[PDB]
Amino acid sequence: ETILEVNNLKTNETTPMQRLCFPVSVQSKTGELCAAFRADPGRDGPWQSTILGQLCRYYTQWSGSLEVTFMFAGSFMATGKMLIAYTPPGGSVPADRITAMLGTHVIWDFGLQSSVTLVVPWISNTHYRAHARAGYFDYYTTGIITIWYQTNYVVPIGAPTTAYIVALAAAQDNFTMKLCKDTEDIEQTANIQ
Amino acid sequence: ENSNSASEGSTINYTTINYYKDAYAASAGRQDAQLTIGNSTITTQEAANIVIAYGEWPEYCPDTDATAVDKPTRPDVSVNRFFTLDTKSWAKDSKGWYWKFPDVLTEVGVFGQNAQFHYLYRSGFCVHVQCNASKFHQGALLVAVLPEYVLGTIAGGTGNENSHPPYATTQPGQVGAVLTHPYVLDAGIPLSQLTVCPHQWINLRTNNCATIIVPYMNTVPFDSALNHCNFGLLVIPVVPLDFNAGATSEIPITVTIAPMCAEFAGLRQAVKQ
Amino acid sequence: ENSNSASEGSTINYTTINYYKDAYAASAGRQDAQLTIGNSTITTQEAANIVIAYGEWPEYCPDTDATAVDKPTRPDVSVNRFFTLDTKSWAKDSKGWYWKFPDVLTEVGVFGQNAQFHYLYRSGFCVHVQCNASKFHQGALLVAVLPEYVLGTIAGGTGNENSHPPYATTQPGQVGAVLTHPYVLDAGIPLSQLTVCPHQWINLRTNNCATIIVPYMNTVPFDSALNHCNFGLLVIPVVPLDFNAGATSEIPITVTIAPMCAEFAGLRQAVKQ
Repeated sequence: ETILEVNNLKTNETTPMQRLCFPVSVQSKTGELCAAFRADPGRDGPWQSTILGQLCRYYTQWSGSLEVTFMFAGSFMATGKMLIAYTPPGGSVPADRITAMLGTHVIWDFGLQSSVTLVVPWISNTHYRAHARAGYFDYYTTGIITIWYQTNYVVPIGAPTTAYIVALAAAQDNFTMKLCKDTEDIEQTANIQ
Repeated sequence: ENSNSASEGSTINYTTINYYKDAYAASAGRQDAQLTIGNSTITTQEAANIVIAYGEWPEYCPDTDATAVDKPTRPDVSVNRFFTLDTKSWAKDSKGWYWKFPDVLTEVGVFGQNAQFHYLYRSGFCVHVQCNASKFHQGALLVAVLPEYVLGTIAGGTGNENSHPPYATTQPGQVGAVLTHPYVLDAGIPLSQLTVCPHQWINLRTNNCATIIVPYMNTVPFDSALNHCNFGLLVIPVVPLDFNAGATSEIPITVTIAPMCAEFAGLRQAVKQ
Repeated sequence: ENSNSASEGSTINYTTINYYKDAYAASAGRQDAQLTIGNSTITTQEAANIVIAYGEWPEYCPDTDATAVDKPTRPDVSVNRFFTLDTKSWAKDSKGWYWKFPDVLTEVGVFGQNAQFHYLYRSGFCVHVQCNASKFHQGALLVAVLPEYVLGTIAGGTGNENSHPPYATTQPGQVGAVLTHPYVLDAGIPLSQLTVCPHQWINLRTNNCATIIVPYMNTVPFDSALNHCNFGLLVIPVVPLDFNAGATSEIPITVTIAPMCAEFAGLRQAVKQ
């Protein structure tokens, strides 16, 4: 289980440590979207920081059920529940929460459990799956993982009004790979002296 | 003597005198774990014992009670799952909220499109009320289930005018509606006795969640989903939430319900209302 | 030696020499009633023997061939029934008509709304072609089923221009479309050899109906209903209808199709196209 980077921005490149956590704060409106990212591990994005992502670059086709674990680093007096959903391919990011309930979602509470394990099921029109990218190969798109405020993030007097959640990702027992391949990440432009 | 009386269906026998051929003309007579998952859904609601309404789990229709000749449809996975409705916000001036079932789910999901294509309807429901507050807050909610909840009006306040509730009041939808007179429940019936119906108290110093398993309660095996609303859901705070300044002022309430064992019959063209 | 070759799934064994550890590097080797009712529907189509395509009845997906972890939905009654599409009209200048499946049923009925809510798709189909004429008429039709029927263009007629068929041509809907070059089937393939695929002749002096039971034919157990069209339906008159003046000039053609053993998976939000 290695740290998945959900927060990756163009303003975080100067301070790379801000990239491992995404904030959670009290909201004025209920049902606001917090984080959304694609579930394809071998694709440019959040999944490149995962040891699974770097080992899925050496292999083209991959099939199996993944898992994405979240961890709440906030205080002990912080209470709230957030919806964590997975949308099968063919849609965009769900506009509101009423469209994100129709997928496979889990309800997870801060004040009770400090960690949640979301199991992304294997839904595919093929036994295996190649690495999806822009243009013509996007037909392998895995889905979209979203995180929604369900109730709110409630804080008492004296505790901080902000909180940070760390994302963690791994693979299940049935995850397999094949068709070994060169990797895109490493680049040698000059002789090593 | 064949029994044409009205008690024939019961398993209890009485001693009753009859001077005629019809048994209904006789006298009265002397008497002798877990991780709840609908299909793909999960909630956190804890723990252990939850309220089964009237001690019966939602089940299918027995072959003895069903007069419909056609074979009903049972979309197990696509129908029965947790549906999260719109969130509310608790305020110090708040009164209550009431939802009608199965009004809220007619516009949502596959369950909504099958209720439109099909004439009859049968299902059980699972109600989950969701509220979160810190250990410095305080308050109490009452979550009740009232079979056949009528909405009465104020008769203009003089009592001499005949007024009926509009369609928007009796068919709220997934957005619910607010009660203007919680004490009489806008039915003319007291709130103090509301706990006779299945209920759970949400007390902010004990439990943050409530769960009520509601079976299918009707005089007929199958019913129409669009016309007839079975039971209401009342969330009425008995004790107002009170918090000192500086804490979180917005305390939301979320209602996540799921159908259980839904049977549909009488396929036809799409009918909205 | 574990078999990594491409023939491992077959039940036929060959004698093949291999000098390496991988079996795919080996040599080629030497070789060794009725009254059809879907749920509630009836047709009249007669009689006795009808064409089963490739000698296989539509069935569910075996547990060995299904990689989907989720449990599929099987709305037996609401999905599988006869659906009557729009009627055509035969004319002496007519050429042909082609329908794409399951394009026609995506907008119709419960089957259409489930294909929108669900990602994957599997079903078998039952095609019924309907044509009526008196004993004084004459003519012949050819009803064929072509798995993976591509639509080629004329390349502008010079052949040097690259042109692709529009979305309205490749996704006709329940209204079908007409062929501008029946001889090449607009695929570049002859009409004379069209009977290699499952076919039935409708001859006005013999039979007024045609029925083709089509199984699910794809390289994958489940497929997407919106993107991928499985097979086409071609009704091309080989012999033009000819009738003397005074008879009925309008001879309609009706296509009534039904799905068989439809499984849906991957529930999601509504997606039109």
